[PDB]
Amino acid sequence: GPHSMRYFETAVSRPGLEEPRYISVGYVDNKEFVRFDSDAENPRYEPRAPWMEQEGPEYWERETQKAKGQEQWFRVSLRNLLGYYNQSAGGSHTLQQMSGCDLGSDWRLLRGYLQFAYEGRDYIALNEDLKTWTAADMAAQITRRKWEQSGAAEHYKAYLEGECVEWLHRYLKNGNRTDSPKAHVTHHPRKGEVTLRCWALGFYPADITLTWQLNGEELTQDMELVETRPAGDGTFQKWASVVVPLGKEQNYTCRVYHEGLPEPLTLRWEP
Amino acid sequence: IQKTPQIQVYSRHPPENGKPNILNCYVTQFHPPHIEIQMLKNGKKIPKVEMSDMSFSKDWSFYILAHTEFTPTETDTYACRVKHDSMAEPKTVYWDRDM
Amino acid sequence: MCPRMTAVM
Repeated sequence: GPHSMRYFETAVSRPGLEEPRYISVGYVDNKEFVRFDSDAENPRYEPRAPWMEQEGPEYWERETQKAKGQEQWFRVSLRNLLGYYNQSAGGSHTLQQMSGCDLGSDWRLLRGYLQFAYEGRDYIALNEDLKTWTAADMAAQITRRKWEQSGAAEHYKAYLEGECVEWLHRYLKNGNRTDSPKAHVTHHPRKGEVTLRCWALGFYPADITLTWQLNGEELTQDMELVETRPAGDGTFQKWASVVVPLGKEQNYTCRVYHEGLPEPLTLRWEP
Repeated sequence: IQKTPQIQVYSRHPPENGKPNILNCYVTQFHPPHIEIQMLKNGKKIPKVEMSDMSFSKDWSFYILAHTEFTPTETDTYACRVKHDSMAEPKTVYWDRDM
Repeated sequence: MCPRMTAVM
């Protein structure tokens, strides 16, 4: 199947704190495997998955030394951004970054990524061609022009097509699973009415769809749900409910769609 | 700008009176990342509350999972209280066993 | 393998 690696990086300035806090999280296939945090006693990249422990000291020392450069890079960029937007001192500001690569089932590069957000909103991003930049804000054109004259896109294209891909292969090999949902329906009175709640439990990954049908067509209005949420053990949960006349429990059918199933599940309230 | 925390309070395993379980407080879609989260039993702050590390999703918004041990009874009320700059007042979400 | 930024913003 397809694979991916991601690095999510954050720099936070606060009202008085003197210098920003820097956090970098690495993901392989949308699961965390390394983390760096400038708040820690001895700030370093630390393994966050058991399969990462097989890397030796000079791997972690090289990653950590890069995270210290990033920390400075974000500090200077937070300072420049303050002036681009004519923001005064004494506020809280955030800088964010997502970078990484997507691989197909053949382990070849599908797409690279490099995006930035200031104050949680899109600031500048590398286009799919890995050659040109998109920057919407007027304050962001200053950065787009600097990065075009310096040719920064070439540096990131080389990283995304080379190191991002090859180190992901190494991570994939060393770490080379989905959990299918278990579903059930519950019964709750509403005098003269009843709600049926279709549960989905223990599934991984998080993407899932729950539908209800009235002996035929889907129910889009009338459908109460919750956003998919982590159980805390690595799996996820979700439910969807509909209000139903008390004698019509069996004219309603829950469907569960998940990438780990042979086919969608089909289930009703069974007393 | 500031983004308002969405909060879910729920158990890791289907709740059973008298049986140990994990209670989760899931807080998503908020900005800036600074946030206070407290979990409550009958109005009292539950000690030893585990907090996941700062993370954010594709849309740049941050999320945090808080959890703690608990044993549901028929009469105990569990809640999660969240303080964030997007709100003038803290937001309390109460646990509902059937949700 | 984490990235290394070049020019600052």
